[PDB]
Amino acid sequence: GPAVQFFKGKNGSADQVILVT
Amino acid sequence: DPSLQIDIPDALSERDKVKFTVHTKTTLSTFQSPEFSVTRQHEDFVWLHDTLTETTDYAGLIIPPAPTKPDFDGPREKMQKLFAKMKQELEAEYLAVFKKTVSTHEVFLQRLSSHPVLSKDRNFHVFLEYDQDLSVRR
Repeated sequence: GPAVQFFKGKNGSADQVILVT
Repeated sequence: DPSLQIDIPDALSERDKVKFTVHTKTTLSTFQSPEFSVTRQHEDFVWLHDTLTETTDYAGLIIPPAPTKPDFDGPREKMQKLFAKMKQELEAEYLAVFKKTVSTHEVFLQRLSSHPVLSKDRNFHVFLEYDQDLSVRR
């Protein structure tokens, strides 16, 4: 079923979240 | 502390479990490789904490506290029940939970990496390096 993926942006980028499935 | 540097660059919430990517850069020859990553669930962090607390040789040492269990129930209930406004607040909610829990899990590992005794612990090394699911191990 549903899953949500987080990516840390860190220094330069900002953080992101993506809905998967 | 510059010889052992740990971060969590990403994480995944699925059903009721949260997987974290644990990324290590080290200049130490007590690890097999200078840079590596493994996947760890919250439970694995709890295991590492407990193992340290139960190591009688470490009695008296300042063991950093375990990260708390991430809570995605509220966000996950919104997601299922569920417009662009409402979907934006859902992502923001997920994002807020992720930033906090990634931070608590990362800080725990970073504090261990700084400790002159605990950073050398074998179970800590396994936690960082072992390239399989630890759940089945234990």
